[PDB]
Amino acid sequence: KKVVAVVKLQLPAGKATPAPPVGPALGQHGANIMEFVKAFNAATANMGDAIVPVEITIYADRSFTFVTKTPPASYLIRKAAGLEKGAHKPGREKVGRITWEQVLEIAKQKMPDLNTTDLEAAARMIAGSARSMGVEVVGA
Amino acid sequence: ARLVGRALELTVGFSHPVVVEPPEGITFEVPEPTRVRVSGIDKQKVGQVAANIRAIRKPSAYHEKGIYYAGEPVRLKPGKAGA
Amino acid sequence: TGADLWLVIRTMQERLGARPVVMQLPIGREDTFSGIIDVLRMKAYTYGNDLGTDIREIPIPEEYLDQAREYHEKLVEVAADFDENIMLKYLEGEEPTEEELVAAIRKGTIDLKITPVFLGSALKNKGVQLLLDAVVDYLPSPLDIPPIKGTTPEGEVVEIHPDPNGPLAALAFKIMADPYVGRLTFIRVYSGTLTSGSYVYNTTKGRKERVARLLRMHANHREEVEELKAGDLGAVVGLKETITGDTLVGEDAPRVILESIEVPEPVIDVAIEPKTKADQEKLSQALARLAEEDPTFRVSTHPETGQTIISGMGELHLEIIVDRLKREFKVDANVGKPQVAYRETITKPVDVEGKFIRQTGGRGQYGHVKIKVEPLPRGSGFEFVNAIVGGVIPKEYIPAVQKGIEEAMQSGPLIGFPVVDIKVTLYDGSYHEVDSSEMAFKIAGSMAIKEAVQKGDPVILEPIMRVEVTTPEEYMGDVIGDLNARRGQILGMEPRGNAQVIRAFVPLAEMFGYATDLRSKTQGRGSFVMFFDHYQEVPKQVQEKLIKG
Amino acid sequence: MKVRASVKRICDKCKVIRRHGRVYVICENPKHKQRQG
Amino acid sequence: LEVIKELRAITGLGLKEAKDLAEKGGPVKEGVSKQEAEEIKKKLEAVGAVV
RNA sequence: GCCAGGAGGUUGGCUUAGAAGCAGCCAUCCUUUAAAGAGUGCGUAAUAGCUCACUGGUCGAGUGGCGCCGCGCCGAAAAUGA
Repeated sequence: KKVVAVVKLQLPAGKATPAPPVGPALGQHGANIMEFVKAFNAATANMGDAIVPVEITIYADRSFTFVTKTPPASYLIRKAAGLEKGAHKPGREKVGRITWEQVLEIAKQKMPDLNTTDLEAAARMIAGSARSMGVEVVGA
Repeated sequence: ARLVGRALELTVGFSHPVVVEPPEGITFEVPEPTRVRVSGIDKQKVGQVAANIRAIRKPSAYHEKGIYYAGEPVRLKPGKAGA
Repeated sequence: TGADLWLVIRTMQERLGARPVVMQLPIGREDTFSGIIDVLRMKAYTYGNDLGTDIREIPIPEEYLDQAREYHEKLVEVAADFDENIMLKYLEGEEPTEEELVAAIRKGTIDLKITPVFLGSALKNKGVQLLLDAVVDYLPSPLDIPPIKGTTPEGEVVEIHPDPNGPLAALAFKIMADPYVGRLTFIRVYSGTLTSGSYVYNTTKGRKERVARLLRMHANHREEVEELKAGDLGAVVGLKETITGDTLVGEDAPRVILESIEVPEPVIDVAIEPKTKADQEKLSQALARLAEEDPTFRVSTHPETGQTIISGMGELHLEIIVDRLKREFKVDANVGKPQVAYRETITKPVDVEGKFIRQTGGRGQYGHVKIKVEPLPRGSGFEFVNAIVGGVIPKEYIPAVQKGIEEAMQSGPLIGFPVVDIKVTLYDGSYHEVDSSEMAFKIAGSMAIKEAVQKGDPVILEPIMRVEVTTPEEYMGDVIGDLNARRGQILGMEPRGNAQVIRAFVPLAEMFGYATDLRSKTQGRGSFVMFFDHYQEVPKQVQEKLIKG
Repeated sequence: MKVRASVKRICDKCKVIRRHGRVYVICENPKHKQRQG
Repeated sequence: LEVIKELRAITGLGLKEAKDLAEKGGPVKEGVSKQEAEEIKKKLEAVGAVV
């Protein structure tokens, strides 16, 4: 038999199968992983899909409990600039500009994530990371 | 293993039995087959015997099988490792 | 040494998931064995000496006496999952009897959900009659076994009703060759009654066969009787065409074909070429005298060059064959490895000349053509592009000009192999109202092509395969190892059952027989397939080594 | 690597605490055992 | 009933000690954790928790 | 040395079947911090993991690293007895 084992996963809303780390990380569970993709599919229906972090717990009698978090800003800077596949090399090529507001709204939306809980701080962490993916920023 | 009276006997990964027996200064002590103990009163003459029983049966063998100080196996391939 | 109980019970469900549930326990492990306790009747069984001329039922010497109880309970416990009489009659107060438990346990032992654990060392005449008893009292009678199937002569599967008093329908199986009687054809019947001196109609081969005599084989002699009834099992003597995997019926019976269609493929593809030509014929005789007894492997002479491909499900298999071969028939076979099919292909857009013409007065034939011969990706298709301007080359000379190309592409300028995916084209030629023959411009296209490839940098193509492997995770990892360490690159994976697939690109040259190599990084527990996709350039270094004489 | 005139300090566990008058290079995976011979 | 459907102690596993009834318990809320209280407490059953 | 703190965005972008400090090409961080890297090795099928780096806890007196010289030493096996 099996007892309480809280194990978390990292899964996008598009690959709904018992495939590692879906299965064996939550095999000692009877983890209803198809009721996790479904209860979370329409949950982040602010776009339809999005990639999202999760955490599903077993309680012996086939009990599954998943807690979730937001998508990334390695998609909220690329969706914040009009960069298609991305931007081939950081300190090299350029594709689609960002400004002092776009970066601000980005820094906003994802508040409890990033690292700090101070809007005038995580925003800096954003002010950097944009450069490491191949895009410029508009300063003033 | 089974220390009869004064003699330490064992038939490990070898055909015939083995007779390991007391030298001056130190003493054996078998708790059971799988974890033999030694009351050796001579830090120099004792470790000698330690690494000498361990040399009697060198462990490792890619995976496991053998005698260990507190020794930990160092991993390699079984029915593999043979291109 | 290493004897057990527990560990068997563990790995059973650590690899398959089938619950054992058990019927007896040892008296001492490795050689500490004297007799055997059981938990069925709860009687202290015991032999004495190994040969077992001195069995007994002496009292329980204590030690494990109590321990039998717990598992006994467990035994009884699982009896409460089937026969729900023993259920209350074990969870109330009374006792389960020595009889209805036989049917609870046989229930479990025909539903396939439980696994009465009897064991033992019959080296030393122990554990024998016990397992025999268990066998009679539990093993699935040919009664409750869900009936076999065999499509009517109309096109619809039909059930066999195993009454020895209905239509005579019969299956066969094992084909021996017995220097006394002969082609021993081991058969199991089904419905109706099998008589002697009668006749049978094998529905599969459509041939009507003659029962020369009846047979079963005992342990020490030939069991020659007269009749084998519906679903009784044995062997028929004297029956030619019949082999393994068949369906015979009564001479006038409803006449159907039993299913019994199976699929295990031959994995390893070996090559065999036994010296001269004096062998090839005897080899025909060999693979002849095989298949009827060995319908399990496949023989396909390399559909391009020589080498009869001998493909089988295992290196051993293939080797007991390669051995009986060299002994029974004599075939001094020198087994080699399969060739490959390579394909010439240029690199740069090269456009050369192919002229002809011979003037010694009269018919000497005219034929000047210059063509585009551009290339295509290593999977496209053979082409040509009518780039004729004013009809300079009279269109009617275009036909054979394209085959002269096509047949000067049969054998390239290098090794001599089918040039593929080289979108040719054409453009500018010439003519003469008379001299220009059909074969002349045939040669125009031909030679033009030849120069085009000789100059255009032809590199060598090679088959790229799809290996798709079944494996339990660990092996899976080290097999990602093996695969990528086999030249080309793999692809992916998925969890299929207790396994993980392996999608894989693999050039056949470095791939030659992977089954035995598979079972070395999977250590047996792996399976796979191999298939095809396209051809590709060798990473250069093989076109300087393969300049072989 | 065994017996070759370069007894440097290869895999950073390998040591040269000179013994016997002919430096060995002592490591873990003993495909890394250079010697002075 | 609640031993072959939920409590993965199949049946004999969860009721080997059933001589003195070694099974009494169950959680319950509303809409979220209650639907198995109109089953645990109402389905020919009597493990009356709180709700 | 000993007990421990040894982060987050991130899965850097590229590329790749995937590449997470770990195959590498351009790299060329900022915030939480007394400290924690676009990273040192181990591990992997790529992760996970292991681990170092830096910082404190103990301890109590010295300590690494770089240029130089003299003797050494290895490199250094041939043939009737030294």
